[PDB]
Amino acid sequence: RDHRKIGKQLDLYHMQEEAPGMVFWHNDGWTIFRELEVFVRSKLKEYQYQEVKGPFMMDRVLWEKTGHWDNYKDAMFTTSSENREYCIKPMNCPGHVQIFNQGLKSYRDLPLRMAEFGSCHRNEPSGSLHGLMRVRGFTQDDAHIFCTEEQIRDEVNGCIRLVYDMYSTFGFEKIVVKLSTRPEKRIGSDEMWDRAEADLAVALEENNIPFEYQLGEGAFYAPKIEFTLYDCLDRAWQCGTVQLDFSLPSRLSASYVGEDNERKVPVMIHRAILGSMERFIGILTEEFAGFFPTWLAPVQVVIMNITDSQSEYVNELTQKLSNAGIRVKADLRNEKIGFKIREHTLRRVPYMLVCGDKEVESGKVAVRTRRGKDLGSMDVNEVIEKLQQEIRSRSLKQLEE
Amino acid sequence: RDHRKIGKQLDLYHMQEEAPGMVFWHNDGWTIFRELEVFVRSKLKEYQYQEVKGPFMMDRVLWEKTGHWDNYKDAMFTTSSENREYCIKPMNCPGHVQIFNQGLKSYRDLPLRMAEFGSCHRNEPSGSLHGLMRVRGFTQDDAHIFCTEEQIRDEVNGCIRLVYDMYSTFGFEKIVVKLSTRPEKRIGSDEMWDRAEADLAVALEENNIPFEYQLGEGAFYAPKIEFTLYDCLDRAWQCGTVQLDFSLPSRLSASYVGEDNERKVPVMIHRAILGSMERFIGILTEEFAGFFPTWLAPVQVVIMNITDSQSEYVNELTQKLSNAGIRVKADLRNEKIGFKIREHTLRRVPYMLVCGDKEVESGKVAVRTRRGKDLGSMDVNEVIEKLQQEIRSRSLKQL
Ligand SMILES: [Zn+2]
Ligand SMILES: [Zn+2]
Repeated sequence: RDHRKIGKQLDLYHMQEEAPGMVFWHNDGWTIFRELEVFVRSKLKEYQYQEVKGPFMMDRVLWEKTGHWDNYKDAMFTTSSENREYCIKPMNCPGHVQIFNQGLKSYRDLPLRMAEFGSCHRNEPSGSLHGLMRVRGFTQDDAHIFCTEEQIRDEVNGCIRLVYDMYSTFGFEKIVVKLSTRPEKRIGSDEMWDRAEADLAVALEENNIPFEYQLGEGAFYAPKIEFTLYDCLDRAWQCGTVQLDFSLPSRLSASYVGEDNERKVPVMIHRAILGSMERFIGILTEEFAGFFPTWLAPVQVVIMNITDSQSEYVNELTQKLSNAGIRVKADLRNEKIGFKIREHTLRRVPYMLVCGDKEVESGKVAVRTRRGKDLGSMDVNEVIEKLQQEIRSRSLKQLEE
Repeated sequence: RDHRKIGKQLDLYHMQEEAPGMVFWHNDGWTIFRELEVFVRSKLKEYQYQEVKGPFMMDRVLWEKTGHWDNYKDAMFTTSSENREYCIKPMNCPGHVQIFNQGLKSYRDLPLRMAEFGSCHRNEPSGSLHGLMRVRGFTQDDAHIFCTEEQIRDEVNGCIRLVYDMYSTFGFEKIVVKLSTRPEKRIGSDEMWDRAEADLAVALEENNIPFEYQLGEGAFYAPKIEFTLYDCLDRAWQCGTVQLDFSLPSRLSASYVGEDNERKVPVMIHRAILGSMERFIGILTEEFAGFFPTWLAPVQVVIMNITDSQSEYVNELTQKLSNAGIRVKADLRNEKIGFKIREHTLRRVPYMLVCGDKEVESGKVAVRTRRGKDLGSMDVNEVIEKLQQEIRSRSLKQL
């Protein structure tokens, strides 16, 4: 039930000591990564988010300006070029503020929702690294919302709604919500922190979401609402987060022209719904015990013959399924049908199609699932249509399940 | 027709001195980036490529083994962690070999085509930086093909076929091909370079490709076929490259079990079709002067109302076009309709849909293009199908 064990079994990824905390995504694991990206992008379109891409490294002087250098130095990778030192970004907020600062912004541009699948690199202590859940290089489903003070309630509510919307796709039953308050090392006045912490609490209360306080776990610039998911050992892992920030836009000279034609500093909301793709995939691997939902499965269908007599038929079906958009593979090895079924069941392939002379002649397929069920024979076109519905709807359950 | 000027006008990207040679991709520019990713992925499924993702940095000992540290040192970004050096990867080849080395490989696994949109970082001299053409951080449509010696001809032929297949989508008329031979500083024996250079020369001639030699411009590990495209002032930019490598797999302990059950070292072919996304987007921007083809346009359709009376009707169409897979925006601002049209025309939006009272009553829409062509009232579903066909076929011209 360990995601590291399942990851090796399904050939999802590997790690080596030439790059501690750095993930080598194999073809099958990268497929899950990219499917989550498509799923997130469908939500970004629905909730009207921009998607951008910031540079990997920026000058150290900018990270000093944000207060990151003083409160985050130990976790930052640095490099140099031409007598100038750069920081590999551990966060995407300063890059998004730089994009916001291009061109004059007015209140008609707010709220401005700017998302990124941003690569973050943090020099986490090597003793704390754990599989995919704690790594040194990860990709956040990050976004930053620039808005007025009057828009805070609506935008924070939208982030909370998005969290439960996207978590419901995976059928999570245990979602623990925490409000992380000010840490010992922080910027911003006590009055600002009181307003920011109260705003997040009111938003949670308004949505009728029970939560507990997590004292001192907030960011150095803003408090956090934390959505916690649990692994196989029931250990708590922070995945969802929404942050209410009154300080960083001022530090980076972000401003917009208000209704009064007076210059105003926008409020910034930081949020990551999945958290990081690496940690969320690890949580998904242990939650499903490798039985990924069909829309997430690296290989959705395996088609396989009894002898050569059905080998040509299998190849035609694999091409037909592939043209229909289904991740399908052919297993034409000289092995017993039970041998093939057991191997691909270990690979957690959702559906295995068995082809004898009976099916070759009838144009049908014998259907078997990774759960050991025998679904019998039904027509190829019916199988295609049901699989497409299961994939497009991102259904959690298989056929007749 | 300078891409830096067009990129500023169209809000595609920006660059700052706090991050020299590093691109801030804005929403509209990142849309073009992602569309090229979709285009490349569609082709790579056709040619049966894996897609992987290597990590950002690896131990400097790795780059010593490949010879990169001796032949590529000054152009590499380096960092530190717990008394160890790490190299920000300037290439994706060592990472792909590491994935190849996971698990036993046999001849039945070859040719193994392993692709990645690999982020590369190179410390290019700051005086050589130029817009999107030459940057310090870029993404290559990279891949490495592990194959046998007998499979070299077919695999290199497939790489060349891929280059002209994907380039024909953009209608490039001038594609200049060069064969770069052994540099001064290189690894591998002379005999291997003789064979590798001859193999690439034979492939170019067999493919009816006229080419010129570029002596000493090959990689320190392999010769390379270079596909050259030209910017607005006809400056030569290397985008496509095919590299034949007989040395790196051995240095990185790559091997497979042959048909004879003997350990054998695979041949590696390095290839990038577009080159880098940053440089190719720059080429496209100057080639089209900001008039991106509809499948590439950041915003394909803008629907505007003349007054408030049609504001609802515009919203329903915007949802209906968006549900059809079209990047569409509604312009309901309190501005004159002529003001709205001019703004989106200057943004090179391919199609602009104007909705008056007669459009609402008839369920139609008035269509005009960024080139000033007026297409009159057209049925809404006729708009969508024609738009879908234009995006589907990746057509160069508006129908
Ligand atoms: Zn942030
Ligand atoms: Zn390479």
